[PDB]
Amino acid sequence: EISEIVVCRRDLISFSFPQLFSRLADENQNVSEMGWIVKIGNGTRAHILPLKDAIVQGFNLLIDSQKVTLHVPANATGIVHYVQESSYLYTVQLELLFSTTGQKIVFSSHAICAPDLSVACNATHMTLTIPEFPGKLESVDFGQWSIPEDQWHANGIDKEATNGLRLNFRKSLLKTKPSEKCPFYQFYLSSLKLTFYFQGNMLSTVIDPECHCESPVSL
Amino acid sequence: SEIVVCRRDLISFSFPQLFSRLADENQNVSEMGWIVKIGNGTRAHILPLKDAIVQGFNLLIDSQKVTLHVPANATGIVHYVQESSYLYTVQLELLFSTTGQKIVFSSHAICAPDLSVACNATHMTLTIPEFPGKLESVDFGQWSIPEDQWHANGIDKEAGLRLNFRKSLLKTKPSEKCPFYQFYLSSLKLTFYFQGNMLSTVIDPECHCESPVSLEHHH
Ligand SMILES: *[C@@H]1O[C@H](CO)[C@@H](O[C@@H]2O[C@H](CO)[C@@H](O[C@@H]3O[C@H](CO[C@H]4O[C@H](CO[C@H]5O[C@H](CO)[C@@H](O)[C@H](O)[C@@H]5O)[C@@H](O)[C@H](O[C@H]5O[C@H](CO)[C@@H](O)[C@H](O)[C@@H]5O)[C@@H]4O)[C@@H](O)[C@H](O)[C@@H]3O)[C@H](O)[C@H]2NC(C)=O)[C@H](O)[C@H]1NC(C)=O
Ligand SMILES: *[C@@H]1O[C@H](CO)[C@@H](O[C@@H]2O[C@H](CO)[C@@H](O)[C@H](O)[C@H]2NC(C)=O)[C@H](O)[C@H]1NC(C)=O
Ligand SMILES: *[C@@H]1O[C@H](CO)[C@@H](O)[C@H](O)[C@H]1NC(C)=O
Ligand SMILES: *[C@@H]1O[C@H](CO)[C@@H](O)[C@H](O)[C@H]1NC(C)=O
Ligand SMILES: *[C@@H]1O[C@H](CO)[C@@H](O)[C@H](O)[C@H]1NC(C)=O
Ligand SMILES: *[C@@H]1O[C@H](CO)[C@@H](O)[C@H](O)[C@H]1NC(C)=O
Ligand SMILES: *[C@@H]1O[C@H](CO)[C@@H](O)[C@H](O)[C@H]1NC(C)=O
Repeated sequence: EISEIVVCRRDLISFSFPQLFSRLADENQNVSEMGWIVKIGNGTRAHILPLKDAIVQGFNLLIDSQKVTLHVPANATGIVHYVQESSYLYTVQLELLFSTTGQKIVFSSHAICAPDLSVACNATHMTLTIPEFPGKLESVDFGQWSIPEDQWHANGIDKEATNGLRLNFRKSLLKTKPSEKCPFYQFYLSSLKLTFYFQGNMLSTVIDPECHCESPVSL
Repeated sequence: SEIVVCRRDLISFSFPQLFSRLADENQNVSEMGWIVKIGNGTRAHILPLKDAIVQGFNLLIDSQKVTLHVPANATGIVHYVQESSYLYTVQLELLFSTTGQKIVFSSHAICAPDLSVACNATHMTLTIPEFPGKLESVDFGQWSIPEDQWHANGIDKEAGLRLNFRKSLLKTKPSEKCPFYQFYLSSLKLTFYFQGNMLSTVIDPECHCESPVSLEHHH
């Protein structure tokens, strides 16, 4: 269903599009008679940049025969930010345009990044808080298969809407790892995929939530 | 770069694939995913290719070229009739789309195949209906004669719009249509400052056929 690869990173979101019908080369930028434009956001909230200015801001465009990759700084204007109860998620609606005389090629993708979700843990459960945003959670995938809502409870997943969206996981589902940051171990999940009904489509985010200590150690 | 061919009942747009290879052998292409738009802004009439084909549009493609035939009765064409002279414009956007990628071919044609053409002893005279185009250049072949040189080169403007050409600028030929000879021009390009842009029409204006004198024969 999805062909581009979206990766949320610390300071950066990477979009990689395959060249299904385009024949663009790395040379075809910063050259006469052709131009790249980066748009982030929707409608009047959409922020438009010529590639030159975007490069100055820390964007990077990479092209080879197989794919077109755009690295987007997480503070790019047009990103929509959702903070609630110290939990943080943001969305990136990208349109990347190559234009020549009488022709345009447009790569489109809408990313959900949620590295700073608030994660609380007690004796029996891990609890994620997901800020309210246009996405409605419809599936949770630990790796093997995509668990729909009507099967969450049986598989140890419990949703609570008393405030915002709290997603609970039985401690039995959690992995353990040693840690020197939250001494001397912490529970966590690896490559948890959350899928949302987001503005009429299915869109996922991948996260590695870990329980947090009140005061962690760091030098 | 695109080729626009205006006929009475049909306008042909042929686009090169300079930076794409859409419809190459490793791809399967269908009428699905194609959209035809004719007109500007909210006057643009949008058809899926399936419906446009019903109406008499025709799309033919290979990896090197994309050709769209647009019926002259297409919804969205702007029609200009004045003083028995007829000119019309076709603002085309042709889109091929996948879920995350699209290519858009754009061209704005000015067609005047049925422009009214009158000729007398000394001049050919074209009548151009009033429309958003301001005539700025006339190109017979080699170079684009701007307004400030028209009079010197035998071109005189008269006011919707009458454009006079001294007969010295005209070619002559016999034809099965005009067995003696006729004055004419081939691939005359008129260039207009059109809504902040440059737009041209190419036309083949012809005088009525010349009349030969009777020859007496055997008696
Ligand atoms: C076939 O059709 C022709 C047009 O459809 C028609 O030509 C017109 O005929 C009338 C009546 O005979 C003439 O009327 C006379 O006009 C002059 C005006 O002087 C000049 O006008 C034009 C262009 O003027 C341009 O001037 C500035 C720069 O100076 C430009 O920016 C701008 O383009 C203006 O339009 C010019 O062509 C004239 O040319 C002269 O020289 C030739 C040489 O043989 C002559 O043939 C021509 O008749 C004229 O003498 C001239 O420089 C005015 O002073 C008079 O009092 C009179 O009113 C039009 O000028 C003439 N127009 C053109 C473009 O030729 C033909 O008459 C018609 N033929 C028949 C048989 O019906
Ligand atoms: C650990 O936290 C979870 C959720 O954050 C608590 O689970 C809920 O507890 C309330 C009562 O406090 C019940 O009404 C809900 O049905 C529980 N939901 C789930 C999914 O278990 C749990 O009680 C907390 N445990 C402790 C010891 O505080
Ligand atoms: C996005 O912008 C378009 C205008 O380009 C508007 O019609 C649409 O309602 C916007 N979507 C949202 C969710 O605001
Ligand atoms: C935005 O992020 C870039 C790196 O992605 C960084 O260099 C820059 O200082 C940041 N600007 C602000 C205002 O945070
Ligand atoms: C086109 O579709 C056919 C099925 O009708 C499939 O067998 C073939 O592999 C496709 N061609 C290419 C080049 O992918
Ligand atoms: C063409 O449409 C755009 C909106 O797509 C509008 O802003 C503009 O005014 C229109 N131009 C003309 C000449 O009507
Ligand atoms: C429009 O013109 C095309 C030919 O260019 C023809 O096939 C079609 O029937 C015409 N439509 C109408 C409504 O006359």
